Amino acid sequence: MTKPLILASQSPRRKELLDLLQLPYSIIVSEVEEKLNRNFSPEENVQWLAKQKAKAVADLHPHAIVIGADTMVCLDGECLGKPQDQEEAASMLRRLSGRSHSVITAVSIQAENHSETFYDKTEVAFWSLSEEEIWTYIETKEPMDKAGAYGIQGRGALFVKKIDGDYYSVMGLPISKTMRALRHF
Amino acid sequence: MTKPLILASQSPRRKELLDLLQLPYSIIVSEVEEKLNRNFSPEENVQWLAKQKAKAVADLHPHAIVIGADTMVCLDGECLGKPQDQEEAASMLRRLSGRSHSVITAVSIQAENHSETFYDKTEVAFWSLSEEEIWTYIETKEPMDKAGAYGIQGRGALFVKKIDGDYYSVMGLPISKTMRALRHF
Ligand SMILES: O=c1ccn([C@H]2C[C@H](O)[C@@H](COP(=O)(O)OP(=O)(O)OP(=O)(O)O)O2)c(=O)[nH]1
Ligand SMILES: O=c1ccn([C@H]2C[C@H](O)[C@@H](COP(=O)(O)OP(=O)(O)OP(=O)(O)O)O2)c(=O)[nH]1
Ligand SMILES: O=c1ccn([C@H]2C[C@H](O)[C@@H](COP(=O)(O)OP(=O)(O)OP(=O)(O)O)O2)c(=O)[nH]1
Ligand SMILES: O=c1ccn([C@H]2C[C@H](O)[C@@H](COP(=O)(O)OP(=O)(O)OP(=O)(O)O)O2)c(=O)[nH]1
Ligand code: NA
Repeated sequence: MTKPLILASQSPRRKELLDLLQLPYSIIVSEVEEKLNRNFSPEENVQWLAKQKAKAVADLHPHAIVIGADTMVCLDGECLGKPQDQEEAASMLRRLSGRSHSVITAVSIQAENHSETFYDKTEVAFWSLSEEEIWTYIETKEPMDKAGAYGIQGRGALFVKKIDGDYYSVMGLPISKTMRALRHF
Repeated sequence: MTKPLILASQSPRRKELLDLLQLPYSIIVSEVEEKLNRNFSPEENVQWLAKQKAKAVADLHPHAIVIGADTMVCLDGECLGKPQDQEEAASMLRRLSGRSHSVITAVSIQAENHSETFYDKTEVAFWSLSEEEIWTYIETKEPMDKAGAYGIQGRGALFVKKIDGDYYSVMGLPISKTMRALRHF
């Protein structure tokens, strides 16, 4: 009951989840360079990014706790970001089809006397998909807003065959863990 | 648990306190430059140093959980370091004397899937300290390697009227806060 909570994120999904906690908080973001260094692992980066996002806002609210977060879709070491065009979206899906990939979401929490950052990994298995299925879904323009060219919610759910890990993390924020780190505040 | 635990400290006090966890671990020799930037605050720099010690060892042993810590004796936003082996210890002992000062200790825990830094702050109040008392405390090398020119342990124990925080943090390691944090590693 001493410090205000801030969610450094404009992702509706991250908002939907954090409300679960039932904790009054504001939404405040400050753009930061999403530069990703090649000679660095995805886990390193996803963690570095979520760190940057939270700090840029925490530097503006020293006496606040700020939650940064970031998700990556990776398979075979490579990680697919958001599609630049409806066509790269189709390519990304063609790659995820009928197999598994990793979804890495890193969460960073900053305060002046305490800081915590960690990542959560989940394996996602896709049914084999078809052009019709791929383009129809692309129509919705959903894949266009996410990394990996797909959301696990909505029409995307039909591609996921199963996961091993945390559903909410694949959505952008692992609430169970996030809620548990906050308890140290 | 699947990661080995490592203490990146040369400190015999941090070792005795860590043993209280009855958890197997090993001790590694860290080499880092205690160069602290004057632009930053005490609470910041200390966290930063703990964070550097740990990161140095985690860098070599990426599969492990690394603990690093650092303690400071600050009086009025001014912090007293280690005497270059002169009247340094004596003079500052005349500063603390008959008043309170802050002992700030920061603990950093590194791992490739989770990192955590925080700091404990304890208020220390002394009785008025005399000349005969300080120097007699000096001979025994004791007040010349522990920042502040005193050790709450040993002879310095007599200089202390009371503390307000965690005695173990003053020794250099808030073991109770450290353990809790580890339940999440
Ligand atoms: O191409 C971009 C554009 C923005 N951002 C970052 C900057 C800022 O930290 C945040 C703003 O929200 P945005 O919707 O752009 O990104 P997100 O990753 O979808 O969600 P979040 O709000 O958590 O960043 O995203 C990037 O990393 N890359
Ligand atoms: O352009 C850069 C600079 C640094 N890094 C990474 C590697 C470097 O080792 C780390 C710096 O520390 P980080 O920001 O990961 O965490 P921190 O130690 O908690 O930050 P601070 O130095 O603000 O305490 O960030 C990058 O990816 N890109
Ligand atoms: O002027 C200096 C130079 C170095 N150091 C630090 C960083 C260096 O790595 C370490 C070497 O001695 P030691 O490790 O014994 O220091 P400590 O402060 O007792 O604890 P730790 O072992 O956790 O570093 O001390 C200082 O505190 N002051
Ligand atoms: O060389 C130094 C000396 C001290 N500090 C302290 C003060 C600072 O507030 C804190 C956190 O690091 P910083 O403020 O540099 O943030 P960053 O630029 O995000 O760090 P990084 O370069 O690791 O990404 O560590 C440094 O960072 N760098
Ligand atoms: Na924690």
